[PDB]
Amino acid sequence: LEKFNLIDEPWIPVLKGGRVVEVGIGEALLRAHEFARIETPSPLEEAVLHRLLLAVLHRALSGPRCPEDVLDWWRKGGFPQDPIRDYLNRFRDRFFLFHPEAPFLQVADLPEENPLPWSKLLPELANLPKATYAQAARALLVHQAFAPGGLLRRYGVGSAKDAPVARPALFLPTGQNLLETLLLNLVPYTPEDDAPIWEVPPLRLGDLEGARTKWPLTGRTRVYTWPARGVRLLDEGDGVRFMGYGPGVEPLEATHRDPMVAQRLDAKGNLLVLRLSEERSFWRDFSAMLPRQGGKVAATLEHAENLQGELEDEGLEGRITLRVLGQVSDQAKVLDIRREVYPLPSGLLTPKAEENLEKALKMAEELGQGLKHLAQEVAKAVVYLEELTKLANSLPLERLYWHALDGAFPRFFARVEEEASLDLWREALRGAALEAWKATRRFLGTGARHLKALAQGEQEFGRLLGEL
Repeated sequence: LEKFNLIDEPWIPVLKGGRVVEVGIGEALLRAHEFARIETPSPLEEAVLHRLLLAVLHRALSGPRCPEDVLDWWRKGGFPQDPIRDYLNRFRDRFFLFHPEAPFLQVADLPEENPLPWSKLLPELANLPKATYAQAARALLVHQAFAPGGLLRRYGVGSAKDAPVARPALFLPTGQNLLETLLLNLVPYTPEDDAPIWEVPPLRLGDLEGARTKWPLTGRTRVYTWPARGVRLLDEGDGVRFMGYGPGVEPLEATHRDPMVAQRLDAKGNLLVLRLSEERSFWRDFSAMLPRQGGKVAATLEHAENLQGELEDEGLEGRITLRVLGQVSDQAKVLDIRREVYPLPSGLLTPKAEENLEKALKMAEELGQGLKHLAQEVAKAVVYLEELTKLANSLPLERLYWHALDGAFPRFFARVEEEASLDLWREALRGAALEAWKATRRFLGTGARHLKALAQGEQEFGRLLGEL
């Protein structure tokens, strides 16, 4: 009845001594330094597991109030243990996956009748097995953070809203062990006016039907642990197949921006979240998220960058990277789920580095626009408005330019501080363009009808390279 406490049971997959083991929240926190990282094939799982741990840390430590505190914990090789133990002991009865009164992130009195398969908790890209408790716990957490809005038609609610991070790309700086990673994401915090889901009374069906409960979407840990859907996992005895399901605390608009989320301006000066895109390389938005461009850097990245500087002034230099986690989405559809890894350059947020990044990205965009135009002129020379489309799209020119730069970007990015770095980039731009046009020649060189386009294109491509 009372079963499977997330503080003590193995459900969090972490890499330890080269193998994947599963731990509970207590061990993950108190012994963070022992694990290389949270290790899962799912980038959504990785994102939410860190956000849950961070929620717990922020509340248990009532901070960190200052970056200096994070540095201390870095130096000591661990978090304060007693505050964490005390907090976990106080809220332990709220961390049972199954519970007659307060099951974790669930609604105790959702009816068991006419349930949905637990598979609904999982992303559907573009019979039914029994989940273990650990897998149901993880699927629950993912669903509460990433469920896209859409049709619901249950308990008086026609359609549900987006869970809090359904859309944006999440910035997760990463260190050499789980302790470092948590520290790199522990942005200075004060507890006032915030509370995670387990610090407030359990939700009941009567509060959720017709969407009666509406909360402003604010408060760091309230947002990290947002109850986006009503869920009640049903215990088969040693696993889960089905769940009660309904709304949904309604998100009300607020000024709060999630620490892992970055923003940019659109052409009209509206602020939009950075978002993973189906075909557009993500790093292409890295200069637009900068304030100098009207954008906003993710707080985790601002904090990690600052921490990285302070560790440098102490000779405590460590190996720090940037993971980007999120969904590629389209309304109620989840097209894809992605994990991206980038270096996290030491001086990234200085004026010179920012200046270099701005230029590097601008060159790459101008050339890519020249290439796109070239591809359009080739297609037209060859050839109904449907015919052109397939043709230009089928040409390997733009795809290969950008694909080549995806490989070149990390090398440049790691050196964004150095003046020399633009030159490396220009070299990479040249090779990317040359490599991509070579491949288009190869394509154009096989048909007699392709030859006019080819002669014209080679000349235009010559123009483009010159200006570089």
